[PDB]
Amino acid sequence: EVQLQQSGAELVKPGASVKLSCTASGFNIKDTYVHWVKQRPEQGLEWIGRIDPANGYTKYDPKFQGKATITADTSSNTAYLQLSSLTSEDTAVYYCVRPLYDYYAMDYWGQGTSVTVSSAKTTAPSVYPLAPVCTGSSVTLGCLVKGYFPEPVTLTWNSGSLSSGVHTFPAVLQSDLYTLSSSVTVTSSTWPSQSITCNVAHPASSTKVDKKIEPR
Amino acid sequence: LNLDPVQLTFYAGPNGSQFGFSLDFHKDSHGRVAIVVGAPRTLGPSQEETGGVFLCPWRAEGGQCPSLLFDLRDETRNVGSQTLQTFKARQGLGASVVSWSDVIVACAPWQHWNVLEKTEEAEKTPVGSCFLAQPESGRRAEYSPCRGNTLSRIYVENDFSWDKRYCEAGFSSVVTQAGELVLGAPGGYYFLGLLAQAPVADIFSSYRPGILLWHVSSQSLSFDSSNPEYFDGYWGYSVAVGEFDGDLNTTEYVVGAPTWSWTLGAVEILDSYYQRLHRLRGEQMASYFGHSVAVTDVNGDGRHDLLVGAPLYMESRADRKLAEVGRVYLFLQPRGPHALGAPSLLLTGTQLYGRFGSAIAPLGDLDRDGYNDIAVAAPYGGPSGRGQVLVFLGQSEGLRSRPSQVLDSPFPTGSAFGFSLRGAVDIDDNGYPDLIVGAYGANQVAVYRAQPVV
Amino acid sequence: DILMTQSPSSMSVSLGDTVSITCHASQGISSNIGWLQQKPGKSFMGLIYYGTNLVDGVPSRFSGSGSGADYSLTISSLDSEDFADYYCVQYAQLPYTFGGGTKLEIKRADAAPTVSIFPPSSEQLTSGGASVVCFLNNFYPKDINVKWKIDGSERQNGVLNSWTDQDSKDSTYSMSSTLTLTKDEYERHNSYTCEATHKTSTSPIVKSFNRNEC
Amino acid sequence: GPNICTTRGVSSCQQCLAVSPMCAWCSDEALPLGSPRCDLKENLLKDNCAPESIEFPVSEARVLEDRPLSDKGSGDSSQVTQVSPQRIALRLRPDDSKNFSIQVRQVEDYPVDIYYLMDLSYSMKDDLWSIQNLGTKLATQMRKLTSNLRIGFGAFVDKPVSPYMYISPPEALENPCYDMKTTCLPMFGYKHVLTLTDQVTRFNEEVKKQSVSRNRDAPEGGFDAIMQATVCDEKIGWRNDASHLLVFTTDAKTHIALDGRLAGIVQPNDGQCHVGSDNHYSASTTMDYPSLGLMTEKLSQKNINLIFAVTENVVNLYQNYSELIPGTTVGVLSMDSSNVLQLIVDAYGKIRSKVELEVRDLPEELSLSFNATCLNNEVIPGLKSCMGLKIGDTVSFSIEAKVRGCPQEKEKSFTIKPVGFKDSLIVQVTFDCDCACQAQAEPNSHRCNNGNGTFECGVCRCGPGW
Ligand SMILES: *[C@@H]1O[C@H](CO)[C@@H](O[C@@H]2O[C@H](CO)[C@@H](O[C@@H]3O[C@H](CO[C@H]4O[C@H](CO)[C@@H](O)[C@H](O)[C@@H]4O)[C@@H](O)[C@H](O[C@H]4O[C@H](CO)[C@@H](O)[C@H](O)[C@@H]4O)[C@@H]3O)[C@H](O)[C@H]2NC(C)=O)[C@H](O)[C@H]1NC(C)=O
Ligand SMILES: CCCCOC(=O)N[C@@H](CNC(=O)C[C@H]1CC(c2ccc(C(=N)N)cc2)=NO1)C(=O)O
Ligand SMILES: *[C@@H]1O[C@H](CO)[C@@H](O[C@@H]2O[C@H](CO)[C@@H](O)[C@H](O)[C@H]2NC(C)=O)[C@H](O)[C@H]1NC(C)=O
Ligand SMILES: *[C@@H]1O[C@H](CO)[C@@H](O)[C@H](O)[C@H]1NC(C)=O
Ligand SMILES: [Ca+2]
Ligand SMILES: [Ca+2]
Ligand SMILES: [Ca+2]
Ligand SMILES: [Ca+2]
Ligand SMILES: [Mn+2]
Ligand SMILES: [Mn+2]
Ligand SMILES: [Mn+2]
Repeated sequence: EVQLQQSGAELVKPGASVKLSCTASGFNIKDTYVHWVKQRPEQGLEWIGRIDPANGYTKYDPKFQGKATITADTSSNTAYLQLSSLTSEDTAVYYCVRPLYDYYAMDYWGQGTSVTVSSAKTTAPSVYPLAPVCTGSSVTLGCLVKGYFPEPVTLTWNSGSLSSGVHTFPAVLQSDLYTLSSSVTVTSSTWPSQSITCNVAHPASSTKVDKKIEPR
Repeated sequence: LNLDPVQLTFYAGPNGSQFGFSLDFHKDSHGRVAIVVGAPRTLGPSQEETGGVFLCPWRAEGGQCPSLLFDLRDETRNVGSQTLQTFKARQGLGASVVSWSDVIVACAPWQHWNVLEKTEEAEKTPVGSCFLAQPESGRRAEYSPCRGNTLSRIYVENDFSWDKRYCEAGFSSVVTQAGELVLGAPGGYYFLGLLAQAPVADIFSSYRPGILLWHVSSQSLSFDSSNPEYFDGYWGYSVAVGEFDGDLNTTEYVVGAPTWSWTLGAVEILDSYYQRLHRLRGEQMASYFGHSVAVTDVNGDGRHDLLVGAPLYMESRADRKLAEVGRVYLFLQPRGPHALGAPSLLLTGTQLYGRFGSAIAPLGDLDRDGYNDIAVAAPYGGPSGRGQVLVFLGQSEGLRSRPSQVLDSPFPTGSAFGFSLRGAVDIDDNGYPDLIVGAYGANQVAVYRAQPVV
Repeated sequence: DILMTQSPSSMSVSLGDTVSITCHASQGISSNIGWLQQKPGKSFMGLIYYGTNLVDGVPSRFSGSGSGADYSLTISSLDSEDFADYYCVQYAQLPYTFGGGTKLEIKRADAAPTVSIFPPSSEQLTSGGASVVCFLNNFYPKDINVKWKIDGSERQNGVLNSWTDQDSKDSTYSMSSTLTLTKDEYERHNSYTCEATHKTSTSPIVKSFNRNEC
Repeated sequence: GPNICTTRGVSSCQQCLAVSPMCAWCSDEALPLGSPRCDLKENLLKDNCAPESIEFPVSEARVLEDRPLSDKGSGDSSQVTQVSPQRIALRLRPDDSKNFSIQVRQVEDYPVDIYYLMDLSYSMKDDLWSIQNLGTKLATQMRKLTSNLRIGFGAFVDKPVSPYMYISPPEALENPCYDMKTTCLPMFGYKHVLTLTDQVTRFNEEVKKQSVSRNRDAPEGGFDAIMQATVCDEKIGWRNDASHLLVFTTDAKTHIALDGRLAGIVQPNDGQCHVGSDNHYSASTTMDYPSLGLMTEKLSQKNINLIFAVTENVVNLYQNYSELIPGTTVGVLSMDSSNVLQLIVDAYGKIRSKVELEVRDLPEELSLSFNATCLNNEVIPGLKSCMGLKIGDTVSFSIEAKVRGCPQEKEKSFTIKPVGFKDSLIVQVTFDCDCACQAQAEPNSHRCNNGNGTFECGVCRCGPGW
C-alpha cells in the first residue's frame, strides 16, 4: 500500500531553519512527482512546489522562492522540505503529496507535519477557578488556563470522573503565549454539595496543577 | 508432415492495408478459437494510413472479417503548463498482435508523441503505444510506457542517457502465462533497445482516457548502458518467454538483438529482473542473428529449447563465394543449471535471398509422435521466389535436419508469404494443432489444417 | 495564477441528502481538477482526479462532473463519515491552486445558548491581572455575535474568542469569550456585561455582574 | 601382344575408341578373321591394315586468336589485349586429356574511373574542408599511372524519415541544426552531384559548394548509396573499358538490411536504379537498405572495386565487412580526410596486384587443373591466383582439361577470365567420339543376316528395333 510518513512536529524560533522529511512506505519514492502543500486556517491551502526524485529537478510557486527548498534522497527513499529565515507566518501544517495514476494529480497525502514558530520560552500555565456570582436548576463552572507554552495541555474534571456535560475550548495564542478555557454543567444539587476539581497537565514544563472550585 | 496443402482457408482484408503483417489465435471466454490479424496500413477516418486490427471468426470458407475498433483520433491535453500530443498518423497499429486469455493486445510501434512547453518541446518522436481490448465486454485500454514529459534541452545536458523518446514500444510483444505483457522496444535508450513489462490487469485498472501520461506502478523497464557493444543493437527486435533457470515460479525472458556488437547480432536470456543468464552471439555479421526467436521443447525432455533466426546468413560455397540464404540455430537446454552450449543443429536455407529463418513458429506436436515440431518461413524462397514454409519434426536428439513437408505460397510474387506465423492451436477442434500464415503483400492470411497422418 | 472560487463556504444538511459542491475557475482548465476530503483533525484523502475519475477505494456515491471553468462534486445519500471539509484543486497550470474550502455540517433544530459570566478569580487578582469569562454553550446555528460592555459601553480591545467544532452528541456549537484587563483598570469600573446576538431571539441575551457587590 | 584394346573385345568403331585414348580401329575389308580390328596404331599397320581405313583421333589444342599482349592501355578505342590467347579450339577423345596455356598481363596506363561517395552527416564537417583541393591534387598523382582519368562525386546521409530525421519543429525540416547555433542542409538520402568527367576542376568546385546535414542515429545509410552508384551505370558514367573505383568514406557505423523496419520500411531492396532527373534517391523512404549479398552481386556485375576509406574508430568494422564482400579494399582515413589522396593510390595498386582466374559455363563432364607462374618463372601447382604483382607484370598458367566418358552434345564452349578484367580466353571444345566411317554406313546391308543389320566401318551391327 502507498503511505507517506512525514517527520514529527517541529517547534523552532524565528530566523532559524528546519527540514521536514517525507518517507515513502510500500513504493519507491522515485516513481512519481512529490509535492509540498502548506495549510493555514485563514489563508487555506497553498502549493509550495514539487520535485521529481529521479533527477532532482524542482518547481516552485514564486511566493515561496527563497524560503522553500525541496530535495530528495532515493537511498533513504525520503523527500525533504527545507525552510529558512522562519517567521510567524510560516506557522502552518505541511503536507507532502503524490499522485495515484495521473502524472499531474494530487491524490495521496501524508499525515502532515506541524510547525510552530515562536520566540516564547517554556512557560507553565496559570490555572484560575471560575465560580459563578451570588439560582436556577442548572449550574455552570469554569477553569482558565492562561499563559503557557508550548502546546498542548490535557484538562479533566475530578481526574477524569466528570466527563459528560463538558466543553473544553481550543487554545488561542495571546502574545506568544497560549490561553485555554473549559466549562462544565450539572444540577444545582451537585454543587457546592460535591467537590469539583480542574486537573491541568502541561507535560512540557512537567506541571500537573489542580484547583478546586470555591464559590463566592 | 500432416498439414493439408490442398484445401486451404483464405481470409482477406482491404487492398494495401498489409493485412496479415501479424496474427495470433484468440479464444473467447467460452474457448471458441478466432484469429486476430494486424493490418498496419489500414486507412483511418482522415483517409490516412493508421493501421487496424481485425478479429476473424473461424469459417472453413474464410472471407472478410469485422474490425476490432480502436480510437484513431489524435489526442491533446493541456496540463501542468505543458501540452501533451499523440499523433496516430502512420502509427502502424497492428504491426504486432498477441492474445492472452480473453484479451487482445495490438500495438502501433510508430505512434508519435511530443510535449510542448512555451517555446521548447520534447521532440515529436515514435514512442509507440499498445492498445488492449476485451472483445466480449468492449473494455478498452492503452499502454505507452516510453511517453515522457522531459524537454529536449535536458536530454542534451545528460548526454542522452535514459532517452525513451524513440522506443517504438510494441515492435515485438509476448504475454506470460501469469498475464504479464512484455513489450520489445528496439529504439529505447537511443537505439540500444529496452523491454517494458506490466501486468495486464494493472494496465486496465490504471488506464483512464484523456490522461495520456499516467503511472503503472507494477511495471518494470530494462536499463540503459554505456557499453558500446549495445549501441544500435535494437535490443527488443523480437521477444519470447520460457523456462530456463529451473525455477518454475520465475518466468524468464528471451530477447533478440540482431545488430548487437556492430551488427554481429545476439540473443540474451534474462530473469524477470533483466539480469543476464546467457548470451548467444551471432556467427556472421549483418546476418541479423536474432531477427526472430522461438521457445519450445522439441526433444520431449520437459526443458524448453531455443531457436534463433538469422535470415541473412551467407552460406559458404565453392570458389570462395557466399550466398545469402538465411539460417536457423537450435539450442537444446541442458540438464539442470548449466549454460546453453554450441548449437545442436544448423538449418540453412537453399534459395538465394529467400530469408530462411525470418519467422519461426512453434507448431506443437503436429504428427502426434510425442515431440513438438516447428515451422520455418522463407518468405522469398522456393524455386519461384514466391515464398515457402518448411516444417521440421522433433525427435529425441533435437530436430530432423530435413523437412517433413513444404508449403508453397498460393499467392502471387511479392506476398511475403510466411513473414508472420503462428501454430500450436486446434482451430477446428479435430484434435490436431493447426497453422496460420500471413502474406501482407497480398493482404491475405492462409489457414492450414492438420489432418490424421497418412 | 488561476483563482479557484469554491462555493458554498458551508452547508447544513442531513443524512441521506443529495448535495452538490461547485468550483469556478478564472479560466478554462479542461477537467484538470481534483477533489479532496479532510475529516476533522486528520489528513487529506483523494476523491476525484481529472474531473470525473474516482480515486481507488473511494465509494461510488461520490461523483465529479463539469467542464470548461465550472465543475461539481456531488454526494448521493450522505453517510455519517461524509461530514468533513472538501477542497478543489486545479492542476491545469503551475502553480497549482486550491479552493477556499467547504464544510458539511449536521443540520438540527435551532437552539438558544446557555450564557454564563464569570468574574476574575482571587488568584489572578493577586498577581496583577483580571479576566472576565463569558461562556455561550450548546446552540444552533453557528452564527453568533458576542459583545462586551463595561459600564454599559462597548469594548473591543482585549477580547479573546474561541469556538468548538460541532458536538458529536447533540450537534451544537459553543463559544468562549475572554476579556482581559489589568488589575488597575479592572477596578476603575463596576459593571461588566456580555451581550449575545443569535437568530433565536431578537432581544440579545444579557448576563452581567457588578464588582465588589455579591 | 594383347592389350586393353583387344582383350575388351569391342563390337564397333565407336566402342573401340571408347576403351582408351591409345586405341585405334581398322575399317578394312582384307583383314583376317582371327585378327582384331581394335589395337594400337602400331599393331594394325603391322597386320597390313590400309592406312586410310585407320580411325585414330588424337587429342589436340590449336589457337584461333593469338593477339599479342598490349604494352600500353592508353590510346586505342579500347583495342587493348590483356589475355593471350583470346580463343582456342580444343579436341578430346573419351577419357583423354590435353593441356594448353594462357597469359595474363596487368597492362600499364589503363584508364581509371573514381567515384567519390561521401558521408555528409554532421559528423563530417571537419572533413569537407580538407578535400576542397582534392580533385586537383588527385589528378596530379594518378597522372603517374594513367593518362585517362575520370572522377565524380556523390553524397549520402540517411533515410530522410522519422526516426532518423528530426521532424519537429517545422523549422527543423528546413534546418535540422536549428536547436544549435548553425544552419545545415535538409536531410537527404543520397544525391548524385558530379558525373564521371576528366575536368578535375569540376570536382573541386562542386565540393566547395557542398555542405553537411544532420540526422539522429549514428549509423548512416551509406549502403543505399553504394547500391545506386553501382546499378545506375548511365548517371554515374562508368566507362566500359576502365578500372572502376568506388571510394566510400564515412566516420561511423552503417545501416544494413532489415534496419529499415524501424521506419516502417519492409519492402526489400530491388537492386534497380531509382535516381531520377533530380539526382536524388527516390526510394530512400520506401525501400529497405541493401544486403551485403545483393551489393556483392551488383559490384561483381558492374566490375566495381569498392574501397572503404574510413576512420580508425571503425576500421575493424569495415575490415570485417570487406571480408564478406570479396575484392573489397580498406584504407585508414584520418579524422579530417587529409590523407585521402595517398589512400586511394595505395588501394589502386593493391587492387591491380592480383590475378585470379575464373571459369564460366564449364560443362559437367570437364574438369580442370592449374599451374601458376607468378614472380620469375616459379611454378606453383594446383593454384589459379597470383598475388604481389605490379603494373606491367605478366603471369601465365598451364591448364589441363580431363573429360569423363563421352557427352551427348559434341560441341560446347566455356570461358577463362580473370576477375575484373575485360578480355578473356574462350575454349571451343569438340568431343571426337565418333568415327568418320560411320557417316558412310550401309543400313539394311545384304552382308548382315539378310537385311536385318547395318554394315558400318567393316562390321555388321544390329539395326534399330533389335
Ligand atoms: C572483426 O573481426 C574480428 C575477428 O573475428 C573480431 O575480433 C574477435 O573478437 C572476438 C570477440 O571479442 C574474440 O573472441 C575472443 O577470443 C579470445 C581468444 O582469442 C585468442 O586468439 C586470437 C587469435 O587470433 C588472438 O588474437 C587473441 O589475442 C587471443 O589470444 C577469448 O579469450 C575470448 O573469450 C572470452 O570472451 C568470450 C566473448 O567474446 C566469452 O564467451 C568467453 O567466455 C571469454 O570470456 C573471445 O572468445 C576474437 O579473439 C577476436 N579475433 C581477433 C582476430 O581479434 C572483431 O571483434 C571484429 N570487429 C568488429 C568491429 O566487428
Ligand atoms: C559525432 C557527433 C555527431 C552529432 O551530430 C548529430 O546530432 N547526429 C549525427 C549522428 N548522431 C549521433 O552520433 C548520436 C550519437 C549518440 C549516441 C548515443 C549512444 C548511446 C546512448 C545511450 N547509452 N543511451 C546515447 C547516445 N551514439 O550516436 C550525424 O548527423 O551524423
Ligand atoms: C602441374 O605441375 C605438375 C608437377 O608439379 C605436373 O605433374 C607432372 O606433369 C608431368 C608432365 O610431363 C608428368 O610427366 C608427371 O607425371 C606429373 N606428375 C604428377 C602428376 O605428379 C602437372 O602436369 C602440371 N599440370 C598442368 C595443368 O600444368
Ligand atoms: C603441354 O605440356 C607440355 C609439357 O609440359 C608442353 O611442352 C606443351 O607446350 C603444352 N602444350 C601446349 C599446347 O601448350
Ligand atoms: Ca524460471
Ligand atoms: Ca528440450
Ligand atoms: Ca511431432
Ligand atoms: Ca485442427
Ligand atoms: Mn554521421
Ligand atoms: Mn567526424
Ligand atoms: Mn544515421
